[PDB]
Amino acid sequence: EFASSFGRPQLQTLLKDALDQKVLDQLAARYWNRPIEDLSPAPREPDNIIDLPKADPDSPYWHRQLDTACSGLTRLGVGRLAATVAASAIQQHVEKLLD
Amino acid sequence: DDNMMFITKKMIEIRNLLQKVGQGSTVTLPSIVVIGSQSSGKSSVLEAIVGHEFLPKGSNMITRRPIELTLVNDPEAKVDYGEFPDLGLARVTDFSLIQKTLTELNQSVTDDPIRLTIHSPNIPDLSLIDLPGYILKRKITELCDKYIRGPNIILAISAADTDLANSTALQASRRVDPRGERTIGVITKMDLVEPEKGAAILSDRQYPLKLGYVGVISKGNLLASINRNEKNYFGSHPTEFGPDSGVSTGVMTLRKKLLQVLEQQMSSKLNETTEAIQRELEETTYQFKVQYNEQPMSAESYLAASLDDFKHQFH
Repeated sequence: EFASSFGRPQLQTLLKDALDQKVLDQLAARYWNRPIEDLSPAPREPDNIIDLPKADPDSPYWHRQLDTACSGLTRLGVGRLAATVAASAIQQHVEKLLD
Repeated sequence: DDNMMFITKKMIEIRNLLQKVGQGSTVTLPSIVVIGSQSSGKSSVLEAIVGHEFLPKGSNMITRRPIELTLVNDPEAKVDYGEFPDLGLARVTDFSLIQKTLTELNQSVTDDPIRLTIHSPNIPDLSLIDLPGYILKRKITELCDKYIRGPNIILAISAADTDLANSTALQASRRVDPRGERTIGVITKMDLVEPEKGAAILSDRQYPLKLGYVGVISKGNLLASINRNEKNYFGSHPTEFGPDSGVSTGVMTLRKKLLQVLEQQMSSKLNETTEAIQRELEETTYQFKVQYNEQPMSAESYLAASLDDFKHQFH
């Protein structure tokens, strides 16, 4: 009965959420600020996200940063992420059915 | 079990490339550090030589600079040959020449540690560094201590004549590693002691650690022979140190343990280290845009554009 119940759009939302969190992973690691200790920061400093809207297009923290962000997101173990997420979903539903 | 040696060799090559990247490549992978007191320091040199093959060592060593040994599985290679990275592209057949060269580096004496690379089929790939052992003396200690602090798989050798407590090697091993988790012990010069003697040393509870201690006597076809003697000697008092006995000894078991520890610890450091490289790649990439518009450039393309401008002016 469960196998007739499960199907695919369940997988849909499941993979779309985990790839969101990976989107949050990329954006932060490539664009945003970092932890704080008394140690002073990297400068950086052309990498200010704020002057992003009213900037000239050929600026990297724009162009190159987005470019490497997408190359990094696609060339990540999305194959292995879908595998393990579908794995932990099916495993869960079999443990719910066992209860 | 080939896949096995291999993980280590891939990591060792990666350790070298981090070591070489550049100025802010503060980043690196750990490795074996080797410390020993004087009698013990002599035992340690002997041991390093013995682990693979004879090499120039001991005699008179200023011990001022560390020697980074990086080894390579040499199956399909039939010649025992060691090469220097700064002396790039040079291969050395007889280790006597390697004696002359590294020991004149020894008399020259910055603090930089010479890198080395040796290929031999009996040797399993490793990555140990030999710093000067304890005996000016303060300054040697200072370098020793600094190297031991960081999470390298350290440790120690100790001659059987000295009390374990008395030896600085294990004593600093304990100083920088209270838990004894990241440090392995070796009891050298074990040939001239009773088997009661190996038993109390090879296995002790006054100073327990993970990875245990390893007792061995180190000192053509020298490899195999040193192997022959280890296989032969324990027969003198087999029950005191042999199979199913709690102690472990001889060079081969000590080596495979070295393989395991090195594969495990390095593998732990790989994550933090890798996120570090992704951060420095992103810094280099962003500077690549702000500076020179990320376009590829060669020296010839630069040279062509000027030459061209000059000819039309001259015309």
